[PDB]
Amino acid sequence: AELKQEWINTAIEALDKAYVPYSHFPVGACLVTESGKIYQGINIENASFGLTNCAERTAFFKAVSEGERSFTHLVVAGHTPDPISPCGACRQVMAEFCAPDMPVTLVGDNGVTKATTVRELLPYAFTEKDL
Amino acid sequence: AELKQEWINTAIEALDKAYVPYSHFPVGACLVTESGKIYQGINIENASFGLTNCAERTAFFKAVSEGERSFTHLVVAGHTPDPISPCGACRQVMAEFCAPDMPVTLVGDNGVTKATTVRELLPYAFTEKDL
Amino acid sequence: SMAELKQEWINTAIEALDKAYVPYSHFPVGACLVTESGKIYQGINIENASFGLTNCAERTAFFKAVSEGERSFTHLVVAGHTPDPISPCGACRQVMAEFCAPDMPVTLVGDNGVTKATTVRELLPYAFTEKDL
Amino acid sequence: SMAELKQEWINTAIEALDKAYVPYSHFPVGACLVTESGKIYQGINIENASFGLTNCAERTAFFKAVSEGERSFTHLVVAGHTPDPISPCGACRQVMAEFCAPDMPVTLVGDNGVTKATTVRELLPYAFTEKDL
Ligand SMILES: [Zn+2]
Ligand SMILES: [Zn+2]
Ligand SMILES: [Zn+2]
Ligand SMILES: [Zn+2]
Repeated sequence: AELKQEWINTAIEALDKAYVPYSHFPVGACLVTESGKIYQGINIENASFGLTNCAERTAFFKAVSEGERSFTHLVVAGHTPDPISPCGACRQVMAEFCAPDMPVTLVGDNGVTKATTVRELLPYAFTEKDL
Repeated sequence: AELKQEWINTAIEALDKAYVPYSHFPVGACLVTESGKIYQGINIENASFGLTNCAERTAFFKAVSEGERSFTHLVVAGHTPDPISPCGACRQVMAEFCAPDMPVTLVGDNGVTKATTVRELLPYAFTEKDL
Repeated sequence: SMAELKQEWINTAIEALDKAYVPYSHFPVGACLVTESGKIYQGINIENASFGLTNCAERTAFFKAVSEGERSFTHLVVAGHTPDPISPCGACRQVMAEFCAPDMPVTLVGDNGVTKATTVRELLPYAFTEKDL
Repeated sequence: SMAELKQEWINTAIEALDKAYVPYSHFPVGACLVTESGKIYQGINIENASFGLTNCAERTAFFKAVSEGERSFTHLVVAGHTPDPISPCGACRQVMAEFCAPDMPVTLVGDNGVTKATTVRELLPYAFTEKDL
């Protein structure tokens, strides 16, 4: 799968921009469209923890608000010894908007990475089929 | 894996008790503790859709509020032609409280079932390790 | 008396502080939701390693009650280890508006016996409802 | 004038109604969040097949703005296709309290030009804050 350095940079650079005054645990994201346009995400906490929003979802909400519907890659980065794991809530938003086989790159500290896909992160994904 | 009919019944019976005035899409859950005690869950919607709570999480919140910390099975049921899929948010709550290999049974209409586990529904799960 | 019952509901909400699952914030919140039939449901906040999946004590109480078929609520008590009475967050206030009458009383509790009397409508003015869906 | 700028923010929030991702409720909500520097951020509600993962228009606007480093907000407009001015839900009100001054004005819009003037404090009285964490 294609992986551009600007996408890695976008997700890592977001770590310094996250709004995490309660966890001090920043997460950054780079969501790529078919046209090559990049959307950066950060996690954004709330004094009521349950209203916290993840970096991956921030990037999707940005892109989707600008009318983007065709996504080709997602990079997620953390200050973690192994590649950062997206939480299950984010995996469900990725399934809403991405193809099962759309590539995902997970990044940690000191250059560690893990290559995966939407389907491998959320197998047997719930969809709108039966609503 | 052990599977008792009362657990299937508990999840299916919950379908008639769900609070789903907006989707009319009921989901039911049966969460089993080590002691054999059963906790039933229903999905519970809100006029602001984002405040909706899933049946699986309702069962965990019930059990955890009573001090339960040892879970041995989860059944989830829907009025669906294939076994109901837990959403990614629920999968993340299951990972908070359950062993990776704890069995999960998914049920649909006309007796269709799917046997899986917490780890298979949420691979490479995010944990508190690096907070 | 209504004041004596309210003291027992306050005690239930305060006991919930010891039951909370808050390994990340270490900030417990307790709730006591009271039904028309006299049954009480105790709530705790329940955190998740992914903070956004945390559930508040008030919502835990409502989800417990609603899962048992309760639809008629008469009082809600919320307690924290706070110098002033604890404030319910906006998300909880929206779940209260889903299930409770606007004039339902809510009692907020802090440390050393401090309390504040309010209602669902006072906590969430001009509340969003299902009317236009 | 402040009233003329507010009309343009209202227009931005109303245009967002056409941009919303609401394939389940078919109930669009639009937002226009205004910064101290004059920059605006448009929000839409964005639903999910699992309803609980839906994000409101107001929060979409805040998450867009905060991700670009914005921390100083001067106005928020929220619009719906509603006969009375649309009400922000409690969850959105709590995110507004995280980032906005209590006296920040909020303009609520409905169909046929109906508006309601309020503030963050009026929408979320006795707001929960970080003070005790
Ligand atoms: Zn996440
Ligand atoms: Zn779920
Ligand atoms: Zn709350
Ligand atoms: Zn909202």
